[PDB]
This record gives sequence, structure tokens and C-alpha cells, in this order.
Amino acid sequence: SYGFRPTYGVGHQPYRVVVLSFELLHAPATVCGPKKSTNLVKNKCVNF
Amino acid sequence: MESEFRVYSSANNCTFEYVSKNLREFVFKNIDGY
Ligand SMILES: *[C@@H]1O[C@H](CO)[C@@H](O)[C@H](O)[C@H]1NC(C)=O
Repeated sequence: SYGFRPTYGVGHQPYRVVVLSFELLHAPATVCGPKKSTNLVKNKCVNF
Repeated sequence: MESEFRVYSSANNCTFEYVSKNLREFVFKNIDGY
């Protein structure tokens, strides 16, 4: 067991680690990235 | 009494959840994993 204490130096204090891992077995439309705003206007020739 | 759901006895590794005369029609299809 790691016996942690507050009076340790760096390199022995407890660090928390998380790792992400992707894999595309074959899905065609799974969770993708997100998006956001951009003020809507009307009665103007615009690129939409 | 009125007790039910004797369909299965195992539900492991669930990869999807969801909760929320007369003619009741359905069309089922399965294309590209959908
Ligand atoms: C599916 O469940 C079995 C145990 O029934 C387990 O060994 C396996 O790791 C599970 N698969 C995934 C992807 O979690």
C-alpha cells in the first residue's frame, strides 16, 4: 500500500491519472465533437 | 400481485439505455448498424 502523508516531497505525493482511449470498431455516426453560435441575420445575402 | 417481466434473467455489459378497434403498425429495418 502507498502510505501517503502531506509532508512528502514531489515525486511521492499521490497523483491522479486518467486516460482516454478511442476505438472505431465500425460505427459510422457515433459521438462526435460539438459546435456553437454565430449571430443570425435576415434579409441579407449571406453564406450560411 | 400483478408481477411481471419473466423474460430474461441476465443483463450484462449494457451498451445502450433509455427510459421515459386500434391499429398499431411498425416497420423495422437494420442498415449500416442502425
Ligand atoms: C462483457 O462481460 C464479460 C463478463 O460476462 C466480461 O468478461 C467482458 O469484459 C465484458 N465486455 C466488455 C466490453 O465490457
